[PDB]
Amino acid sequence: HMIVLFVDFDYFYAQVEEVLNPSLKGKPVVVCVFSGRFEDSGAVATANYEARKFGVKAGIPIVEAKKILPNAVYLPMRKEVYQQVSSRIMNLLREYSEKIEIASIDEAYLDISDKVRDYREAYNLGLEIKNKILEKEKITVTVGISKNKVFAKIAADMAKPNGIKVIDDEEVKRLIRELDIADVPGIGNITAEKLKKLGINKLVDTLSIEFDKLKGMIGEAKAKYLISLARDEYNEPIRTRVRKSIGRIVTMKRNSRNLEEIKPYLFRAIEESYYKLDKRIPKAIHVVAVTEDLDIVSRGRTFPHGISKETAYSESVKLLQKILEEDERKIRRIGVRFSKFI
DNA sequence: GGGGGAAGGATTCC
DNA sequence: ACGGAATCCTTCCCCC
Ligand SMILES: Nc1nc2c(ncn2[C@H]2C[C@H](O)[C@@H](COP(=O)(O)OP(=O)(O)OP(=O)(O)O)O2)c(=O)[nH]1
Ligand SMILES: [Mg+2]
Ligand SMILES: [Mg+2]
Ligand SMILES: [Mg+2]
Ligand SMILES: [Mg+2]
Repeated sequence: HMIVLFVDFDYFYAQVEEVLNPSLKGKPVVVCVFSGRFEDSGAVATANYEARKFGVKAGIPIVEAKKILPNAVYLPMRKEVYQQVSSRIMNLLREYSEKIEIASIDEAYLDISDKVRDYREAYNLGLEIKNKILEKEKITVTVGISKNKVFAKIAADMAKPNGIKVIDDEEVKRLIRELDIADVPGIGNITAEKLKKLGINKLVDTLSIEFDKLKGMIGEAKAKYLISLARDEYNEPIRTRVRKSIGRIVTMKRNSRNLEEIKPYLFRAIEESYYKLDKRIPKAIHVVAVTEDLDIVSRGRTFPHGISKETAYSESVKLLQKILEEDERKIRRIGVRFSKFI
């Protein structure tokens, strides 16, 4: 039918930092995104397992991590460095399959269907792949294998860290009845909560609800998706994803509604967005703002032609004025998003 | 009635 | 309480 091998690097940023300076190995390490409002304002991109053990993890405020692990090593996120180490590892996986889908900066799916036969062999390719990457980049990863992407992913979540796991057809059927619906990719709190209200705490539970009811509660897309899995029929193909948006949105020292105060961060945001666009030309631009109450508002425009930096500079100000004009709150984080490339 | 698109937002964490 | 980016949903539009 189809065999899928999913790969997710371990505590990726923190692991790259250790590779670049092995002396860190053994110590708790926290990679941070310092927002700049004060001393250690900002959040944790991620931490290695040593630190993750005391609750220090992605999303919590640096200050909170500091309280728990005052003597851990705190490093600023250096996405560029990790990005290259990522590309290299992606180039290796290509040697095992042309059918490759690079999900994120740290996980990719490979269709090894017409490359291996039966799971025992798939599992072997898994080990080679792990030992390979460990050899070249000295980066440990986890591998998950199953009949479709989703389950492949879940097998890896189950196998982390530095593991490898196969979820065969018999287990897929068991998991469908056992797996907690919220442990299914694409199911966050918002959706999980709504799901409980229909008494659907497991994948299988969805097979006993009028589709119309589901659709109405969580949307057609999410419902078809879920019923599909439950039905042991989910089978999305593994295709390379193509970049559709490029943008950057920074945090200001202090909240504001003053145009001459905000402009600079905005122009800074446009600049980085363009050096990142590289040779790509966008016809759509969106100015995004995170209000003081962490709400997210946006205004944009699509031109019948590509956008030059001059046009973006000028047009973003208008959109920014539209936002202040249309929203009473102060602005906390401001930025831009370019899309609809030519 | 409904195709086709653009805009603002919701939800996910891929 | 950081932040990059995809997918999907609702509403509004113009029009045949
Ligand atoms: N800046 C930032 N980075 C994040 C955030 N969440 C995750 N990341 C980064 C850090 C990870 O190295 C990279 C991959 O994330 P994963 O969720 O797959 O976990 P990671 O590999 O970090 O640890 P793992 O051993 O898989 O549990 O994504 C976030 O909220 N902000
Ligand atoms: Mg990972
Ligand atoms: Mg990942
Ligand atoms: Mg979940
Ligand atoms: Mg994660």
